[PDB]
Amino acid sequence: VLGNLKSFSSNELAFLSMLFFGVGLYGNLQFNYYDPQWAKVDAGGYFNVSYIVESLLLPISFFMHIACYIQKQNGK
Amino acid sequence: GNMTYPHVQWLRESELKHGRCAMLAIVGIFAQQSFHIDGYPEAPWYEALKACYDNPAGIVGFGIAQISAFAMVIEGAYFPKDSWIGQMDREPGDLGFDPLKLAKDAESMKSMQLKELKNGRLAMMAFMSCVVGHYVPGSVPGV
Amino acid sequence: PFAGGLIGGESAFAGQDFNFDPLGLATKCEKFLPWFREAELKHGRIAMLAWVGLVAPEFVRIPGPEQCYGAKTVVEAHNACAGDPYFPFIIDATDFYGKDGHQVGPLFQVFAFCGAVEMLTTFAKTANVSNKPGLTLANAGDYRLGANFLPEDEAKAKEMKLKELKNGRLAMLAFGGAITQATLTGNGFPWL
Amino acid sequence: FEGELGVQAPVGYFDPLGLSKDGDVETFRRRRESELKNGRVAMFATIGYMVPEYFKFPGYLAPSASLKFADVPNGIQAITKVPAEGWLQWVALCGCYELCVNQPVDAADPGNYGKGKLGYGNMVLGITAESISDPEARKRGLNSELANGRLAMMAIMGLWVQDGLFGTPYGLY
Ligand SMILES: CC(=O)O[C@H]1CC(C)(C)C(=C=C/C(C)=C/C=C/C(C)=C/C=C/C=C(C)/C=C/C=C(C)/C=C/[C@@]23O[C@]2(C)C[C@@H](O)CC3(C)C)[C@](C)(O)C1
Ligand code: KC2
Ligand SMILES: CC1=C(C#C/C(C)=C/C=C/C(C)=C/C=C/C=C(C)/C=C/C=C(C)/C=C/[C@@]23O[C@]2(C)C[C@@H](O)CC3(C)C)C(C)(C)C[C@H](O)C1
Ligand SMILES: CC1=C(C#C/C(C)=C/C=C/C(C)=C/C=C/C=C(C)/C=C/C=C(C)/C=C/[C@@]23O[C@]2(C)C[C@@H](O)CC3(C)C)C(C)(C)C[C@H](O)C1
Ligand SMILES: CC1=C(C#C/C(C)=C/C=C/C(C)=C/C=C/C=C(C)/C=C/C=C(C)/C=C/[C@@]23O[C@]2(C)C[C@@H](O)CC3(C)C)C(C)(C)C[C@H](O)C1
Repeated sequence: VLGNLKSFSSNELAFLSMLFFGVGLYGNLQFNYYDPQWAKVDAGGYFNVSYIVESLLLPISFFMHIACYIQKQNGK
Repeated sequence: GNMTYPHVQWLRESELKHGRCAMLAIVGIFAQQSFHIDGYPEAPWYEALKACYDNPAGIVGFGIAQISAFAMVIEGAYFPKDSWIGQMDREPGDLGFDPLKLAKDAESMKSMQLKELKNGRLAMMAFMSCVVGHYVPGSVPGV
Repeated sequence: PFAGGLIGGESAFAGQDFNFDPLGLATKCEKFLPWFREAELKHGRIAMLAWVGLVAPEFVRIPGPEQCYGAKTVVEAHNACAGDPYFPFIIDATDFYGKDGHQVGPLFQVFAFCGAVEMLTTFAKTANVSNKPGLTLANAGDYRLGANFLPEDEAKAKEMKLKELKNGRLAMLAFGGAITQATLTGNGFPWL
Repeated sequence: FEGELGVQAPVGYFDPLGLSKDGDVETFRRRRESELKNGRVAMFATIGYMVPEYFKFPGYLAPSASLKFADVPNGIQAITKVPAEGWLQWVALCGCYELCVNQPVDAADPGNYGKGKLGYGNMVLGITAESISDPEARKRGLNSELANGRLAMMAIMGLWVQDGLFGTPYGLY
């Protein structure tokens, strides 16, 4: 059910999910509230490319946890 | 035919969680009124978390990150699996957190469980009284 | 075996297999091993070319348009030759001959030819319906270009493939170091 | 657990509080694993206290904030100066090396993850370490590991106390 991640161990899946969750949450909060980019972009500057790529990791982190649970529940 | 309403196992698990959280929360309200920690924003007990959320800078952001991470890790590690159906392997609220091994015997365990439940209910009522008294000034005399 | 019996995982010392897969990527994604080998060899080839391309311009420069061929160093050579288009890989339509200075340069020509070659060789070998075995472990990185030169003996062919792989890896690392050092110090060949 | 590793000439079993009197093998195994991890981290912390005093890395610790490695001072004072992002990423690396690439090969002996002598199996990616064949060599090396871990555990506490007493980690000198 995990497709290409079926060979990943539960431990490394857990670590990846946790790391992605942390990085994505940091990026989302920084982009939205604590380091807003709308004013800079309106002024004319470019976004902080780090925040956009980082923020995608949160849903990836979610699905990586469901994969970690599935792998752990399967004895891997 | 769908288990919409939780088992008494889940109810007891939630009751113990609330009792422990409120037992911490009441003393936290009093000790936040009394003492304070440098580096954290000054605010009443009913706005401290919002202030910390709004002004993460210095150490408050790292501290609240630590607290949230610890809470989430504990909740994930000790999720009451199947307690909603009553088919939970462990006893409700038995996280195994007994560093000092104060209570080990069955009789002592039962007496301490009753004492913990009573104090947790009292703390829950006290915390609800605090919140309701603050948000409706005349509802509670003390607040 | 290890990594589907692909070559290149053998240590210099006889009897010990280096088998360098710290992350276990071969086992994690075995179905992509031919693609990994193709990518490794392609990176090695581009890098072996690119290191000599970092060295030679210092010794000699062809007298093309001075907008790029007058570049001070290899670090600025890419920016000079890529031009200043309104979008990275967009040709200027109103000003085709680059009178306004917003036209892609010779790097666009070489990029287009590289894309044609890629679509006609790698994608052709991998995705074509009329090539069903397609890209496999045995033929990964093999486009039959010059295969008539390699020694007939299978052991010598394996040794030559290993030499190609090792030189390509060394060139990858060397080009990375050379370009980074060039950016940092902006000096000649010794720091490229 | 007297015959286990960790008893030498200066003191014997040395369990005044008798925390191991109950003779619980699982509890002793957890205690020894935690002892080894604490000692290793303490040795790392002692070296990390010692080196910044003389040599500081070049470059920017946090280029966004223009924070250079020379700007931040070594010691407990570095907790506030080093960004919370840096601390979280250090935690992330440690979690990677605790969950993924450090796995207990044998539950009977704790603190051993098959990294070989002086934990050299993690020196560089892509190598596998081997345990010392000689039983005497294994015992001596493990005893030295434990003793140095204890010494570093005490020394790091001493250096924290010195950093508290004087703003700089070595104010007295
Ligand atoms: C049998 C049973 O089951 O019970 C137990 C068994 C067992 C195994 C023991 C358990 C455990 C674990 C325990 C008890 C672990 C305890 C750990 C402690 C007490 C750590 C203290 C750290 C203090 C620090 C860093 C102080 C640092 C102080 C600093 C940096 C001070 C610094 C300055 O003061 C200095 C030096 C001068 C001042 O002027 C300035 C400042 C900065 C304040 C169990 C399992 O849980 C239960
Ligand atoms: C994190 C950093 C770290 C530090 C700072 C550190 C320092 C010292 C010192 C310093 C005074 C000594 C003398 C010492 C000695 C030995 N270390 Mg050690 N070590 C670290 C890490 C690891 C890991 C991960 C492992 C390990 C091991 C061994 C073995 C066993 C070899 C064998 O099995 O033959 C011996 C003899 C392996 C093991 O089994 O330990 C029970 C093992 O997995 N170490 N180690
Ligand atoms: C609302 C209000 C009022 C009120 C009120 C009332 C009735 C308040 C009641 C409060 C109450 C009943 C508060 C209990 C706290 C318990 C705590 C903190 C326990 C922590 C315990 C902890 C953190 C740990 C315990 C451990 O045992 C564990 C779990 C395992 C062992 O191995 C180790 C140790 C020993 C550490 C006024 C004043 C009457 C009027 C005014 O209007 C305002
Ligand atoms: C495997 C192995 C080992 C190893 C290893 C390690 C540490 C390997 C590290 C490898 C590493 C770190 C490799 C970096 C490459 C960087 C590259 C290619 C950068 C290119 C950058 C380029 C081409 C940039 C170009 C430009 O920016 C320029 C210059 C100017 C701009 O106007 C234009 C553009 C943008 C085009 C051990 C540890 C020794 C163990 C064992 O023994 C063997
Ligand atoms: C031949 C062959 C092999 C090989 C090999 C070999 C020889 C591999 C060699 C690898 C090698 C040599 C890897 C270097 C990495 C260097 C790094 C990461 C440097 C970072 C440097 C950084 C991040 C610097 C940053 C700074 O400059 C910044 C940006 C600002 C300045 O103020 C100063 C500082 C420092 C702060 C195998 C694999 C063994 C077998 C295979 O079959 C084929």
